[PDB]
Amino acid sequence: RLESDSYSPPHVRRKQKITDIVNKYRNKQLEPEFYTSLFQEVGLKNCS
Amino acid sequence: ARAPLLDYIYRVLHCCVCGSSTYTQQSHYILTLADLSSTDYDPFLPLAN
Repeated sequence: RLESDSYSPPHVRRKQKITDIVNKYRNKQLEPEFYTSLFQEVGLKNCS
Repeated sequence: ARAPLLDYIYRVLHCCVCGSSTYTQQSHYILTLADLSSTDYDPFLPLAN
């Protein structure tokens, strides 16, 4: 594993995956638009 | 879209905590006095100083 040049520790892989998830799935909202998200109920998105 | 009342409340609170200026979207970001007008409510009734 140490000899190869295309290898990184698994936590680096997890960090890169997390960064990719953040980039591809973050929500573009302002500060006032985010507080009101907490109060709104969840779980009925596919039902209502 | 018709934003809920709590949305406008938090917008106004954010404007208070940060500053009156630097927010000139003037469309829906801040609720204005003229928006309150309805059939039986005139927000500009005459008053005597």
